[PDB]
Amino acid sequence: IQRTPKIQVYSRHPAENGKSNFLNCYVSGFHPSDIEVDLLKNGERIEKVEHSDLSFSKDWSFYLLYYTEFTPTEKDEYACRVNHVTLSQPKIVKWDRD
Amino acid sequence: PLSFHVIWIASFYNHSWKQNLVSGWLSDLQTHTWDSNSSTIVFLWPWSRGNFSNEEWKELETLFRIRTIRSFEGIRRYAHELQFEYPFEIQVTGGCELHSGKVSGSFLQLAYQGSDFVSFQNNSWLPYPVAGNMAKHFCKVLNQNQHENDITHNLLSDTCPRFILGLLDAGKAHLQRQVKPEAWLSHGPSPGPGHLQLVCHVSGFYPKPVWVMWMRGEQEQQGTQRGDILPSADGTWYLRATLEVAAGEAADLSCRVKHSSLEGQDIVLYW
Ligand SMILES: *[C@@H]1O[C@H](CO[C@@H]2O[C@@H](C)[C@@H](O)[C@@H](O)[C@@H]2O)[C@@H](O[C@@H]2O[C@H](CO)[C@@H](O)[C@H](O)[C@H]2NC(C)=O)[C@H](O)[C@H]1NC(C)=O
Repeated sequence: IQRTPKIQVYSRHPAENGKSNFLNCYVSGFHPSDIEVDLLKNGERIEKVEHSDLSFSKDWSFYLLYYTEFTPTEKDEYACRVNHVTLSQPKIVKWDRD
Repeated sequence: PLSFHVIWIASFYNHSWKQNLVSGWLSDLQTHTWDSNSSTIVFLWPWSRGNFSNEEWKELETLFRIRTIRSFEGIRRYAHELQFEYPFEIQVTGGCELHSGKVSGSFLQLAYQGSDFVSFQNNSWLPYPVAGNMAKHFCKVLNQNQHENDITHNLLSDTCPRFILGLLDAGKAHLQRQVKPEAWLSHGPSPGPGHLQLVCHVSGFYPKPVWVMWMRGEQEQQGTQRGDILPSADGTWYLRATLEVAAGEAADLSCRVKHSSLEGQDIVLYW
């Protein structure tokens, strides 16, 4: 089987412009395990983002957590871009506080 | 439900290319890694040793050294005959569990390309019905070495039950701790003209069991839909609970939260 990824973005604390916080990107339910994950600030990559060790669920599908420090601003755009063999092109998921 | 298990992930990208990774888990929480560069076990928490001595951990290290290479090297050479085709992945999980504070059973299951392939039960390797003839051949091969099967059976039968009681009591003060959530409200996506979506975020809680509901006074709103419980990098958990309402009828709504950390005082936010 091949399974396509599920992508969820969320912040650790409520947004308060100008205050440090943590942006997360949970990627789950995919197979095979070969995958590329990025977090973008204004559509450009973010260096030094960390992630959990690769693991799988009881139905054999894989999941990862990706996260990084960030300071949200009135006008800054944050997202999560994922590529996987199941996808005809890379998929982007924007973080919206509302 | 709580269990402990070891997993193994092996991938055969190319003829020139391959990766393998071994690690231990106590449900969601990682506790062990295998470090090939130096060929040793890595304890992620001070209580990852449980009630086991250096002597025994030493013997457990000899074992993983030998098995991960042998197993890895031998799936590559048996591939052509088993008709495994590039690229392909192999997955294994094994360990055991407790129901109400007593040991319940052990397991050891193996998967090919994301699907059940073979399992180890009552001292023997067994084929999975829908996998077909390639899974039979694989068991034929794996049962030849009776010696190595008795070793596999003594890990599942004896070493693993002793380990999990030792791990759990040693990790007492980390696993039984209590951490209070925070909460906040926001607009979600509009379901259509004249209507809104109310979202209520709960985050930072531990342990995992939580209760969250939209309310009108004492009356619970049964349109409340809660999402997945999602992980956060520090070990605590996150959840959203949503409600769709006609916009004329959004006044006097509140979100209420109950959790074991709060000691009776529920969190309550007003829209
Ligand atoms: C590691 O611990 C196990 C489990 O023992 C129980 O849980 C412990 C945390 C502690 O609370 C003990 O007092 C409990 O007995 C030990 O295995 C048990 O040994 C007792 C005798 O002391 C025996 O009656 C049980 O059957 C054993 N349970 C088994 C074998 O599953 C074990 O001896 C400890 N040390 C090591 C290295 O294994």
